[PDB]
Amino acid sequence: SVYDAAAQLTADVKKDLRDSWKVIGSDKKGNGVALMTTLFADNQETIGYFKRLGDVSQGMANDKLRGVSITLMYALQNFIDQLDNPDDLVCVVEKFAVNHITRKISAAEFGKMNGPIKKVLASKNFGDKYANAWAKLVAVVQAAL
Amino acid sequence: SVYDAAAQLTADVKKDLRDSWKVIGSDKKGNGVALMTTLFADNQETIGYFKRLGDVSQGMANDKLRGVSITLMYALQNFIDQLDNPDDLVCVVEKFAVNHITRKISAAEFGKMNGPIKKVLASKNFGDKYANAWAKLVAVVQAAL
Ligand code: HEM
Ligand code: HEM
Repeated sequence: SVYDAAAQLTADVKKDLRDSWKVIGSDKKGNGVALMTTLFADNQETIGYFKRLGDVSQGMANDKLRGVSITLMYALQNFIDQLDNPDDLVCVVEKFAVNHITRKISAAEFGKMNGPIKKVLASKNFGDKYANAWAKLVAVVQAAL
Repeated sequence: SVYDAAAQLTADVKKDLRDSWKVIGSDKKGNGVALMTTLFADNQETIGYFKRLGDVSQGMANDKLRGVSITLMYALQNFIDQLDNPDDLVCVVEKFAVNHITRKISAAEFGKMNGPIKKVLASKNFGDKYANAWAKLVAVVQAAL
């Protein structure tokens, strides 16, 4: 359940989440777009869910893609800020799950973002330790899908 | 049209938005719920759009309501952060408009949030000058609806 998943966010996991976000969240536009372009490059199959965005290969030049990219980063910002209170984290995660469920995005599909996060993290000198911390956070959302 | 509305966001207006947000945005859960509950108190009809939240009368205690309220505040956080780059503000605004358009929320309906904002700002001692600044921000989103 989503409540058991949130419980997996131990003290050190939270610290690693915050330490890496401090760097990653510094450039929401740049890193957000990097996240999305990497998702589409490594998982071409997911592009079909983003028809509304148009030519996703345009990257930063695509206004709609940039809109979603920036907004996605503020969702991660939201999760990080809620790490202190599990009750606030869960209600925020559930709200986000709802919008994805409507788009028929499954937990397995949603988890595909772990690859991109791992890559952007590594580009900034954050290794497996951090990628795993982030996978734990994503898992909380997966538990709600 | 959206770009034209963004043009109303002058140097002084942006300055008031940023200064008032420094306080209002410091307690997203508290001020977010204050906004939603006020909207529902002054415009009871708007509740028809939020059937999914269940018993909104529980206010802060309602997890679904709390979830939407906190998330609402990060949308505003997003807008505030994009004030200095019209191209980014616009793409982010249009993204957020899309979701409301889908729910059949007209520009007139959207403008009802202006009252709650004015009251919330006033509770923190930010008068008409600031309320007016915020009305202009909301007007940018209305331009996209
Ligand atoms: C941890 C990773 C993810 C986060 C935090 C996230 C966050 C977001 C946010 C905040 C939005 C914008 C608001 C909205 O329209 O609901 C959004 C939209 C969307 N997301 Fe995600 N998402 C994630 C992963 C994914 C994945 C892996 C897929 C699909 C394989 C997906 C599919 C969608 C779709 C289809 C949209 C609609 C885009 C549009 O047309 O505007 N998301 N996501
Ligand atoms: C300052 C103005 C407002 C902002 C910044 C805002 C922001 C948001 C955000 C960020 C969400 C969550 C993401 C999503 O699901 O789209 C949302 C959802 C929603 N908004 Fe607003 N909103 C505003 C005004 C309004 C008004 C006045 C109405 C209607 C009278 C409205 C109706 C809705 C509805 C029905 C939802 C879906 C809630 C749910 O079931 O999760 N919004 N809004």
